[PDB]
Amino acid sequence: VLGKPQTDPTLEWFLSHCHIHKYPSKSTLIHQGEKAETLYYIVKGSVAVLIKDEEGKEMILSYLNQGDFIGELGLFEEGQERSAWVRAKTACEVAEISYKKFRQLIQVNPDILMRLSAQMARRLQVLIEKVGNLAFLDVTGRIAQTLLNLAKQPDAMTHPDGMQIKITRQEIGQIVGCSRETVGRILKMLEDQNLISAHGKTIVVYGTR
Repeated sequence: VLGKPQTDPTLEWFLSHCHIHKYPSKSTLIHQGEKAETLYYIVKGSVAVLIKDEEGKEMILSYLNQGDFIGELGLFEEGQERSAWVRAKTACEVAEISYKKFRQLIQVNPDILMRLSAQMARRLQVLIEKVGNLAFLDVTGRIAQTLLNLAKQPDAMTHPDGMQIKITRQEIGQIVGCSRETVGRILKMLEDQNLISAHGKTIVVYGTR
């Protein structure tokens, strides 16, 4: 989405108390059914917002970047059984502490909780908007629109060929509100010299849809 600072002063007052580190992608941080406990500030990288369906199916609906706030839907409600919220899409490092340490630094610095609740609230608006589109949203070309939307994310790295987006067919399946099946089949056809240069575990779009 861009336009978002990683070195936010309010974070720095959190970071003096927090452990900054994480993993080169792969590690789901709120999505399993595991004690959240610790709050995560994206100080580096880019992740993908995913909630569980009525059947419990993981589905991507939005993206987070360096400057966004993770851990909210683990500690605010005190779920402590990490339903879903976020998945490490690309190499990300996050600011980590138990929510007690956090609530202390919001009681001494009142702004921190407002930073958390504001940035997260905006995400609540985007998903409330997605749950009445994705429920009907057809796959034809709408996958390509999503793939162009990814070209505004820091997880997409530019090459002399196209935008090297570090995703997979599940992700795009869920953002378009389809399955891994419909979107998977089509992305296979695209890398079969039809449309854009898919690679299964990567997508390369040329910008031209």
